[PDB]
Amino acid sequence: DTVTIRTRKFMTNRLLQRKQMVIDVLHPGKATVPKTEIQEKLAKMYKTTPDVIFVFGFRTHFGGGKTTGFGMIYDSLDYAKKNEPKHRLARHGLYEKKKTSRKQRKERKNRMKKVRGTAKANVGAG
Amino acid sequence: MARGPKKHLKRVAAPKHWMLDKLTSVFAPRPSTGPHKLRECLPLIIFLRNKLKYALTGDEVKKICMQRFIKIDGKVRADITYPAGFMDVISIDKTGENFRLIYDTKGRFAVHRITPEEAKYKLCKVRKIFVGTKGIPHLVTHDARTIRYPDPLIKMNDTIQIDLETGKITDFIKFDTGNLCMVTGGANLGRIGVITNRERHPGSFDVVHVKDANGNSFATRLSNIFVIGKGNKPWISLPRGKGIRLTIAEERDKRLAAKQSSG
Amino acid sequence: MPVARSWVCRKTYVTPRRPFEKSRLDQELKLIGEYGLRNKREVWRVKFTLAKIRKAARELLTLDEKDPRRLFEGNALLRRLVRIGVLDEGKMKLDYILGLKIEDFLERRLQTQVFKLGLAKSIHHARVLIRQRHIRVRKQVVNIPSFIVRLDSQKHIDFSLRSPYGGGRPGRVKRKNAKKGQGGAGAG
RNA sequence: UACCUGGUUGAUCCUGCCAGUAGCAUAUGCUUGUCUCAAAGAUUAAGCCAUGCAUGUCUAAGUACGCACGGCCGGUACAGUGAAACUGCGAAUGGCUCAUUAAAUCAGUUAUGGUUCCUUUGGUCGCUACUUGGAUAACUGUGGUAAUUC
RNA sequence: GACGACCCAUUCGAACGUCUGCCCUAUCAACUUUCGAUGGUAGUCGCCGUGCCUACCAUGGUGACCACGGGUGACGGGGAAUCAGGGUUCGAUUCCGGAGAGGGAGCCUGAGAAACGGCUACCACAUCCAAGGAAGGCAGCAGGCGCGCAAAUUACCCACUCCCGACCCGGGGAGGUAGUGACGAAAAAUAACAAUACAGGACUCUUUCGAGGCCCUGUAAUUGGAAUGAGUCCACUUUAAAUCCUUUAACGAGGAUCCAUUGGAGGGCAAGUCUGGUCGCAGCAGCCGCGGUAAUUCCAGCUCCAAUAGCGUAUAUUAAAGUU
RNA sequence: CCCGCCCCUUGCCUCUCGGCGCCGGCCCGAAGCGUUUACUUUGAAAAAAU
Ligand SMILES: [Mg+2]
Ligand SMILES: [Mg+2]
Ligand SMILES: [Mg+2]
Ligand SMILES: [Mg+2]
Ligand SMILES: [Mg+2]
Ligand SMILES: [Mg+2]
Ligand SMILES: [Mg+2]
Ligand SMILES: [Mg+2]
Ligand SMILES: [Mg+2]
Ligand SMILES: [Mg+2]
Ligand SMILES: [Mg+2]
Ligand SMILES: [Mg+2]
Ligand SMILES: [Mg+2]
Ligand SMILES: [Mg+2]
Ligand SMILES: [Mg+2]
Ligand SMILES: [Mg+2]
Ligand SMILES: [Mg+2]
Ligand SMILES: [Mg+2]
Ligand SMILES: [Mg+2]
Ligand SMILES: [Mg+2]
Ligand SMILES: [Mg+2]
Ligand SMILES: [Mg+2]
Ligand SMILES: [Mg+2]
Ligand SMILES: [Mg+2]
Ligand SMILES: [Mg+2]
Ligand SMILES: [Mg+2]
Ligand SMILES: [Mg+2]
Ligand SMILES: [Mg+2]
Ligand SMILES: [Mg+2]
Ligand SMILES: [Mg+2]
Ligand SMILES: [Mg+2]
Ligand SMILES: [Mg+2]
Ligand SMILES: [Mg+2]
Ligand SMILES: [Mg+2]
Ligand SMILES: [Mg+2]
Ligand SMILES: [Mg+2]
Ligand SMILES: [Mg+2]
Ligand SMILES: [Mg+2]
Ligand SMILES: [Mg+2]
Ligand SMILES: [Mg+2]
Ligand SMILES: [Mg+2]
Ligand SMILES: [Mg+2]
Ligand SMILES: [Mg+2]
Ligand SMILES: [Mg+2]
Ligand SMILES: [Mg+2]
Ligand SMILES: [Mg+2]
Ligand SMILES: [Mg+2]
Ligand SMILES: [Mg+2]
Ligand SMILES: [Mg+2]
Ligand SMILES: [Mg+2]
Ligand SMILES: [Mg+2]
Ligand SMILES: [Mg+2]
Ligand SMILES: [Mg+2]
Ligand SMILES: [Mg+2]
Ligand SMILES: [Mg+2]
Ligand SMILES: [Mg+2]
Ligand SMILES: [Mg+2]
Ligand SMILES: [Mg+2]
Ligand SMILES: [Mg+2]
Ligand SMILES: [Mg+2]
Ligand SMILES: [Mg+2]
Ligand SMILES: [Mg+2]
Ligand SMILES: [Mg+2]
Ligand SMILES: [Mg+2]
Repeated sequence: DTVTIRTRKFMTNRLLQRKQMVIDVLHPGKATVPKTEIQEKLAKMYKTTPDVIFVFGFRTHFGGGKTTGFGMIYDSLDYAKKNEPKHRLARHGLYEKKKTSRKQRKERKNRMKKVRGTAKANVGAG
Repeated sequence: MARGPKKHLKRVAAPKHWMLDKLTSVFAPRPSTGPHKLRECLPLIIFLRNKLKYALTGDEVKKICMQRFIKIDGKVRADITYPAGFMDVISIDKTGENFRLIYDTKGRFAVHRITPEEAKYKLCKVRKIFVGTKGIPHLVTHDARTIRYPDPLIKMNDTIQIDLETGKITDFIKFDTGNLCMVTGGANLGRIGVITNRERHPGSFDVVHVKDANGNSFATRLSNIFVIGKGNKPWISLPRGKGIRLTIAEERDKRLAAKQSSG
Repeated sequence: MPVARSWVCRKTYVTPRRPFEKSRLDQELKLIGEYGLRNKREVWRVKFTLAKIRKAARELLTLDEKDPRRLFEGNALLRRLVRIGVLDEGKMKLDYILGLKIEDFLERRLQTQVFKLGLAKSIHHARVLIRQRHIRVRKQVVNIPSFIVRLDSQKHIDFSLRSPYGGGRPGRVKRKNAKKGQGGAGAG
């Protein structure tokens, strides 16, 4: 195939239970590579799993060909579940998002600020 | 308005030797109150993501520091904007490495790994001398420490080598003509040389001379001298190039000859 | 509001003071024809980047010799000029910079080298090819006709590796017509 | 780029100005394919303002008898999640505008040996006791006014 | 280990004070004082120095080196425009300092406020009413009226930078993101190339004529085939979630469109002593000047000029101005 | 055009406490500053952005 991975400025971070590096993808002729299709080749490179691997960034140059991004590879799964930002755990579902606007949260708080002892119906009856 | 103390610090107004960029966002970390001045400090957040690259965003620094990994002079600091400064000795146990904050010769801090049999003592510069209640003599160093019952020959402007588990000063270098010195203020920042002189204008900012290992001399103010050695023999370890402050016509030649464009 | 932005920007040309002057209009029109540029402004850029070099050269030449500043910055300016093929290493001194003409910065343009190194039929054909992404410098497509070619980049200019002119699928015209033989001349 | 050109006379030489000329920044007219940056209710009226939002906060570690949910049956300091409420802290930073104001404000330079300082950092902590007192909120229940974070 | 706490130091400051530094005005030449103005002694008060304020005493202090009064479309500075050399004009505006939340005044709490997203009262406005009473402050973010020559959406989100909190967890119109945007700045498309025919020159040959001819330009008819994005549009990528740009499949060019405009053509000042119309009218013209039946200047066609994704006009200002 | 010589050359003094020499005795660096300014040259010290 044309696609190829090459790492750069590798660093083994023990203070956060991961190894981080920069990723080069030499993929001429084709569109950008999907993130899924990258992370499994990193696995085969480091012999762990396509589950403790996270990748992001990935801007493509002018002219086609290369792209460069950032990648991290955790030791356990749960260390990733602790040390990752939540939205990056959401990308490949491992977390979920809730309340449907900033307005509703704001305006509930302002209605509740005008009652004492039990804020009651403003939450319990919406 | 200003009716009380401020608590934010704008990115442009921040100190220069922090070497911060311009286009991330409007603020800068604003070191918290501590033993080191606001312009002379280096917050712990700037040491872990702008220098050692260990973290990437502010939250990663916060969750590195919370796990109690980082030690500043033995103690375990959990505040990410803590003001580390000249002669402080960061220790990262989980990795097994240590550092000493010393000015690099362009006038900024740089990483300087030290051997773990050295990161047990740090130097301090005497700032005050007074006799407390009942006749006890005291001491105040540059990083706010207070030593009770010091030897009755240590005076102002001297240097003292303490231990990090006891305080309790061990050795002391006396400021006079012929000892080593590192300069910690103004134009000549991070240069080393023998003191070689001291003039005294009573009531205003006594001046001091120095002399490098290549004849170069450079005056300064006495409140900016920091003795680091008995003479020609620095007690603490030194960064590469040892405060020699080569000119730009030399910096170009070394850049060209070494051809340090890769590795 | 405070905001995380660079407002720093600058102009790169200066209009001439005499707006209708024949000695000027005919020379600039000559320079547009001989190198195939688009406006007058494409010439006033080159005039600016030369008239600004000629101020640093002069202000150095009015320092005294042996100066630190003059030495350092002169050795830096001559290096920068030599490195783009505007000056000869057999000159390498400030009193020669004042002898450079505008038609040496114009000569080092990629449009000029793509014609003069043989890859195109004319100085106008070259500007079309560059703008159509047919040419490559060193493992890198480029699309800007005004790109200035550094001295040792010179012999890298060649046709792109994804392009009809040398190892590439035929374009959307050579393919629409070869299909007219199998979709318009076989059963159509 | 250290530059001028038209205009008093029948013509000439001058003083001398009006006009042309190039940049800049506010408004406005005609016109408008691509792509990277990005200023924008200052000028007049520091004039007036409908609606929404812009400041809140809990850890192993101040106070838990809400059955609100709760497990292996027990609180025998008392489990455990924990609404509310007392307590502490913050609200004096940030944001907006340029009316005032000419030795004032502000800048560089110096001084507190003439003062105060939440917090952080280091000192300092020895001239009924196996543990004292009464009284409030949330909660239960009865209410007033058209109306309010009464 | 968490918490609290006396005092000392340190830190972040704050406050007061020294030297020098300011636009225009003489149609402002004397000003200042028991309603403290300059000084001394003792106190009051205050965080401390001090006419800061009270009692007694002295009669001083400032000015042609511009005091004092008046004006400022005056908040100061880092800086901005133009600039041979010297200078002139601007600085409400993202960094630093100051001052203010309709106008004036008084205070609670606190380490810190004379605080207005705090309270009390008067002045001016304005809302609700059962006429007893109650409530208010957008020169925060959007939005609306008004004013005017003059200025964007009642969108999204704490992911980035940082701040606050009892805090690894909550919150943030600070801040980030997208929308409107010809204020302005950078890069840059609207045609490239052959054949053929005419056109023109160096060269060859011919005494020439003439012919051969290589190098270019237009210009025609077609063509001739090739090239590529502007667009339509699957996916990946982007990001908090999206958009944009970049990366890629599929469609997408024959020129009568996938159409370049704005101002000129006497001089200054690049470009027509063409044709039709008007007749000192209508109009043009920054200035000189055009038009009275034969207009290089008006109205229009044609052609030509300058800059070009931009160009014209009004106004303030700088160089020209050795016309400060 | 750094030293000392025609009378002067950092202009002297007189010391004293502490280091530099010789074999106690004697020799030379520091303390006083040179009558004062303006000028010129060098150092120190001066936020970032522009
Ligand atoms: Mg403020
Ligand atoms: Mg205020
Ligand atoms: Mg902080
Ligand atoms: Mg006359
Ligand atoms: Mg005449
Ligand atoms: Mg004029
Ligand atoms: Mg113009
Ligand atoms: Mg943008
Ligand atoms: Mg602007
Ligand atoms: Mg206004
Ligand atoms: Mg409202
Ligand atoms: Mg709990
Ligand atoms: Mg509990
Ligand atoms: Mg409370
Ligand atoms: Mg408080
Ligand atoms: Mg605004
Ligand atoms: Mg005021
Ligand atoms: Mg005045
Ligand atoms: Mg006044
Ligand atoms: Mg003053
Ligand atoms: Mg100051
Ligand atoms: Mg001052
Ligand atoms: Mg606190
Ligand atoms: Mg303490
Ligand atoms: Mg008195
Ligand atoms: Mg007194
Ligand atoms: Mg008098
Ligand atoms: Mg008098
Ligand atoms: Mg006055
Ligand atoms: Mg001003
Ligand atoms: Mg004003
Ligand atoms: Mg200039
Ligand atoms: Mg300003
Ligand atoms: Mg104004
Ligand atoms: Mg504004
Ligand atoms: Mg400000
Ligand atoms: Mg100040
Ligand atoms: Mg108002
Ligand atoms: Mg408080
Ligand atoms: Mg107030
Ligand atoms: Mg406020
Ligand atoms: Mg209120
Ligand atoms: Mg009220
Ligand atoms: Mg308000
Ligand atoms: Mg508003
Ligand atoms: Mg209107
Ligand atoms: Mg506008
Ligand atoms: Mg309007
Ligand atoms: Mg955040
Ligand atoms: Mg949060
Ligand atoms: Mg905002
Ligand atoms: Mg533009
Ligand atoms: Mg078009
Ligand atoms: Mg495109
Ligand atoms: Mg997504
Ligand atoms: Mg036209
Ligand atoms: Mg006209
Ligand atoms: Mg005409
Ligand atoms: Mg003309
Ligand atoms: Mg002409
Ligand atoms: Mg007629
Ligand atoms: Mg006629
Ligand atoms: Mg005619
Ligand atoms: Mg002028």
